[PDB]
Amino acid sequence: QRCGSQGGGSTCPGLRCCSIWGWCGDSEPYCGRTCENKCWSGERSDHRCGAAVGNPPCGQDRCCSVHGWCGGGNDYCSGGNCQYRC
Repeated sequence: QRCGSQGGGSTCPGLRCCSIWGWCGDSEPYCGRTCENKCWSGERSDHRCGAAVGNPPCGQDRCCSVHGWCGGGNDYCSGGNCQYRC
Protein backbone atom coordinates (compact mmCIF):
# COMPACT_ATOMS: atom_id res chain seq x y z
CA GLN A 1 0.00 0.00 0.00
CA ARG A 2 0.98 3.67 -0.28
CA CYS A 3 3.19 5.47 2.21
CA GLY A 4 5.60 8.31 2.86
CA SER A 5 6.50 11.39 0.85
CA GLN A 6 5.25 10.10 -2.50
CA GLY A 7 2.25 8.22 -1.13
CA GLY A 8 0.30 10.52 1.17
CA GLY A 9 2.45 10.44 4.30
CA SER A 10 1.26 7.17 5.82
CA THR A 11 3.15 4.47 7.71
CA CYS A 12 3.01 0.90 6.35
CA PRO A 13 0.97 -1.91 7.87
CA GLY A 14 3.15 -4.01 10.16
CA LEU A 15 5.66 -1.14 10.25
CA ARG A 16 7.18 -2.37 7.00
CA CYS A 17 9.61 -0.37 4.86
CA CYS A 18 8.42 2.53 2.72
CA SER A 19 10.42 2.94 -0.50
CA ILE A 20 11.35 6.28 -2.09
CA TRP A 21 8.56 5.55 -4.59
CA GLY A 22 5.92 5.60 -1.83
CA TRP A 23 5.09 1.88 -1.57
CA CYS A 24 5.33 -0.63 1.26
CA GLY A 25 7.32 -3.86 1.23
CA ASP A 26 9.85 -6.12 2.91
CA SER A 27 12.58 -6.68 0.30
CA GLU A 28 15.70 -4.77 -0.80
CA PRO A 29 14.04 -2.23 -3.12
CA TYR A 30 11.84 -1.12 -0.23
CA CYS A 31 14.15 -1.62 2.74
CA GLY A 32 17.70 -1.17 1.43
CA ARG A 33 19.35 1.59 -0.58
CA THR A 34 16.09 2.95 -1.99
CA CYS A 35 14.24 3.01 1.33
CA GLU A 36 12.65 6.17 2.72
CA ASN A 37 11.38 5.06 6.16
CA LYS A 38 11.49 2.10 8.56
CA CYS A 39 14.59 0.82 6.82
CA TRP A 40 16.90 -2.11 7.58
CA SER A 41 19.74 0.29 8.38
CA GLY A 42 17.59 2.00 11.00
CA GLU A 43 17.74 -0.76 13.64
CA ARG A 44 18.97 0.63 16.97
CA SER A 45 22.43 -0.43 18.11
CA ASP A 46 20.83 -1.84 21.27
CA HIS A 47 18.29 -3.80 19.22
CA ARG A 48 15.32 -2.39 21.18
CA CYS A 49 12.01 -1.94 19.36
CA GLY A 50 8.35 -1.28 20.15
CA ALA A 51 6.43 1.73 21.40
CA ALA A 52 8.76 2.79 24.22
CA VAL A 53 11.53 3.67 21.76
CA GLY A 54 9.27 5.05 19.05
CA ASN A 55 8.63 1.95 16.94
CA PRO A 56 11.96 1.73 15.12
CA PRO A 57 12.60 -0.81 12.38
CA CYS A 58 14.60 -4.03 12.58
CA GLY A 59 17.27 -5.21 10.14
CA GLN A 60 17.01 -7.79 7.38
CA ASP A 61 15.26 -11.02 8.34
CA ARG A 62 14.67 -9.72 11.85
CA CYS A 63 11.38 -8.97 13.60
CA CYS A 64 10.26 -6.97 16.63
CA SER A 65 9.17 -9.36 19.41
CA VAL A 66 6.36 -8.71 21.84
CA HIS A 67 9.06 -8.27 24.49
CA GLY A 68 10.50 -5.27 22.67
CA TRP A 69 13.64 -6.57 20.95
CA CYS A 70 14.63 -7.13 17.33
CA GLY A 71 16.05 -10.54 16.37
CA GLY A 72 15.78 -13.46 13.97
CA GLY A 73 13.93 -16.76 14.26
CA ASN A 74 10.74 -18.09 15.81
CA ASP A 75 11.16 -16.39 19.17
CA TYR A 76 10.96 -12.97 17.53
CA CYS A 77 9.05 -13.64 14.32
CA SER A 78 6.31 -16.23 14.90
CA GLY A 79 2.68 -15.30 15.44
CA GLY A 80 2.18 -14.44 19.22
CA ASN A 81 5.94 -13.98 19.64
CA CYS A 82 6.00 -11.04 17.22
CA GLN A 83 4.63 -7.51 17.39
CA TYR A 84 5.69 -6.05 14.02
CA ARG A 85 7.75 -6.76 10.91
CA CYS A 86 6.75 -10.39 11.31
